[PDB]
Amino acid sequence: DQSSRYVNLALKEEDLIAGGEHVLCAYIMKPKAGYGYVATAAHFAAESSTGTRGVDALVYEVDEARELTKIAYPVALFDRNITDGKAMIASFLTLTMGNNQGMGDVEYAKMHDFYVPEAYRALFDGPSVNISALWKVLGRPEVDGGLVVGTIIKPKLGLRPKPFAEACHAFWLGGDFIKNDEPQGNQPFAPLRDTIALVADAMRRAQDETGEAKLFSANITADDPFEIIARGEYVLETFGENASHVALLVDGYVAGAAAITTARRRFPDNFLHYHRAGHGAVTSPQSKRGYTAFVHCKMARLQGASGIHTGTSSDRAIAYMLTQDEAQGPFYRQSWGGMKACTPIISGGMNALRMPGFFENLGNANVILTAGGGAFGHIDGPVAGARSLRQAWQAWRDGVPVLDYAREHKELARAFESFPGDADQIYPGWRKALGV
Amino acid sequence: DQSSRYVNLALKEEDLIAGGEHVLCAYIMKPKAGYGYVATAAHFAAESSTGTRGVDALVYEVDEARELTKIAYPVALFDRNITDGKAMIASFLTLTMGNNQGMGDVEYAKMHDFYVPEAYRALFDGPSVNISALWKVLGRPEVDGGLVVGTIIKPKLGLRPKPFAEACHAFWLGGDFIKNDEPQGNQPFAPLRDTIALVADAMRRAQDETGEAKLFSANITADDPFEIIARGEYVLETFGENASHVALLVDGYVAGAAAITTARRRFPDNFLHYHRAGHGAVTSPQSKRGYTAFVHCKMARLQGASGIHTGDRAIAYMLTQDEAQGPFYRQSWGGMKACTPIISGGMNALRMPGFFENLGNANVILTAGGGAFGHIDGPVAGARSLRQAWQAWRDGVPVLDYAREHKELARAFESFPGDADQIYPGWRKALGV
Repeated sequence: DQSSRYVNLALKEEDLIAGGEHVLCAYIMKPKAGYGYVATAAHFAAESSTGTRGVDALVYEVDEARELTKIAYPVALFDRNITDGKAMIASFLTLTMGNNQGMGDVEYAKMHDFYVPEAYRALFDGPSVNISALWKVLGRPEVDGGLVVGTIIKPKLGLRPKPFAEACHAFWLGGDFIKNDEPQGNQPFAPLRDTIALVADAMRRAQDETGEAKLFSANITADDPFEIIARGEYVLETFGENASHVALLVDGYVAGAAAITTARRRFPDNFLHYHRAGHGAVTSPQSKRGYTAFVHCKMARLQGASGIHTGTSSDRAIAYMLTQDEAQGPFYRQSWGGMKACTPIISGGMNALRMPGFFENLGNANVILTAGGGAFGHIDGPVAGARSLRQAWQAWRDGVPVLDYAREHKELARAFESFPGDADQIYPGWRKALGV
Repeated sequence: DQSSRYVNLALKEEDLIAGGEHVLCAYIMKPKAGYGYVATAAHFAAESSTGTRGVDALVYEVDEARELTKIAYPVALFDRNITDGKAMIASFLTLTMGNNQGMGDVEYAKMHDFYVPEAYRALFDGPSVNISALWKVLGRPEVDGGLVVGTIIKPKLGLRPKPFAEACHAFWLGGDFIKNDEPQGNQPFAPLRDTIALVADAMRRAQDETGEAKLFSANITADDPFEIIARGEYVLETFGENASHVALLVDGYVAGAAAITTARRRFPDNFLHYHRAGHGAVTSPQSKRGYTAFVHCKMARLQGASGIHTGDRAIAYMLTQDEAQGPFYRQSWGGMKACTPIISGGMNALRMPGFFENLGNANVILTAGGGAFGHIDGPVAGARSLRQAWQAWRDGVPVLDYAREHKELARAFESFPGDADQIYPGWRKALGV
């Protein structure tokens, strides 16, 4: 209702930016069969702002062909806490992704990128701690501390307390970090209270036997915030001297933003592990509505997640936007004005042999790896498998040729052979160089 | 995964229900090119469980032509609170709907219905209060109290505190209930503390002038539960003697399950208005992923929403009856309180009766736009005509008969002639003008 009121196509995006009084959002939107693009874009602006410039959201650019709509949102539109003045993602979502996901003259609309000015950005919580908290526990440097080797305990559900704690103890003989699988909590056959006490003990045992610090990411997701807090408090107290070796895992997608903020504000000294479960329905690229993975992860940083699962366009782009002070998104360049980084958590698996190639492309190895147990395949076993990943990181870090590092490191050496086919392709003459 | 382990097509749904130890879910699932249907469903149950009532989720019925997969989840799989032993929707979502959806051999999966046995249903919060709390305030019978007439203040945002409170006052001369628009909260040009104080006073005035009780639904949505609580406490406090007349609006979609549970458990005596802003991203019927609006609303009753925007008579029945039929499962609610449907749109006085006739009752909250705003005499007249059309239907009096004695209603025909033409042919001569 105001394809003149809600549309100002002569505005310079640079102007908007420089101004610092508007949140900008870029969408991939298509108007229903028949309706005008600009009119519909007008309709989406109005509908996402004022019912019926200044407090009005404006369409500043459109690309009919590209199904591209960019809208400026005055920062005065966003809600903030009566308690402390701070911003809230709930509001950001309502305004730029709310009832506008339900219109009638619009076929689909998906947010691809957003820009938040200094004034607004500064009102967000941001990460309290990141991987540097973990580096510290590991006895690593707080700047470029490198790779954290982890896993997920499997089966997903089924293990009793003792069996679960023994599987933890066993991976900790080779690796650094273990996280509960999504669903693990207080099932009647594996009570959280019992399980956690046993996991804490398994942590002590692997620490004494290994001479190395170990880490656990404990699922505290619940519907009730007070339930989240009681889980967190039970976990930290139980872990005792090992309380700083504990990360708090919250599935922020299924429990939502309030679950995330509960852990963030109540346990700001522990890494807040933001797990993404079933955010598939929206972020998935076959989906034309909602927002992208990029957008999701960028939001996570402002929310205060310490790390978030990001996966093995470009995730590299996600990684940069999450960790750098100045990053380029698909549409907007963003400054973070000193907000702490949010650590990428990568999953899947690459043997020790491919690992190096990943770090090269990324440019750092400052990530948490939560690898399928397959990436831990090795003729000598999974302890050796996890060790080889660490050895591959160490070679890469030191700038030492891998073939040479292997000669003095059994598990990396032995790994070459575990995947002789991979070596061939990658390092021809390894055998030569090894004896084998 | 294991096509022989997680598959038990000899299991009878009837036995499953009677046993009372399995959550059942029905999905519209398509496997990617080249994978066998049973195989894929088996992998889907596996990745959703341990990746009968062992601990493994079992596929008990398949229909590849209809893309139908039904899985039985032992109740032992579901997380429950260490604090009080109650169930959590967060666990229901993760298990039957989390990860398990960004798969490989599976192209799309949408949950269409679920069955909760008694033992598990009993561990959910459920609604604390529903429309019967509003009826009590309005001086209506607590059983079939009928229609609650409201609106949304517009514009969506922009109005200063005083202007906002007066717009409220104005509508309250004709209608019963007003809700904040989803995004209205503590914007710098209309601070929540100032706005709410003015609205509470507009409520006192409207009430003194009309001799009728008025209701307000205030947005308490936030990321921080402690901010949610603070908003709620400030609102109840400020409404003073009118605290019972406030509904707490929470967008459980943008803020999630924990925002809803915060309000449910901290203010169990006030109507929890569950706004779905944004759900349309998943539940819409273009998305072949997530779950339907039916499922969304069904969960909302278990979580404890007092009312939910429903925008069918099937969702309406599932939300309000003690026993309802869903697309695949018949559910008993065991005395768990009804969750009231909140209807919106352009329902004018003329369409009201047909709608009541279909639904079979008028026990809803209508947040009316242009059913009210669209009346020739303005919104107050619009509001009154909606109330008149309900009274006529309630009483068993024909609306033309009623419209003859009630000017608002009569003037509603002139306001919506297409509707009149098409619903009450002969209306013109009848109202004679």
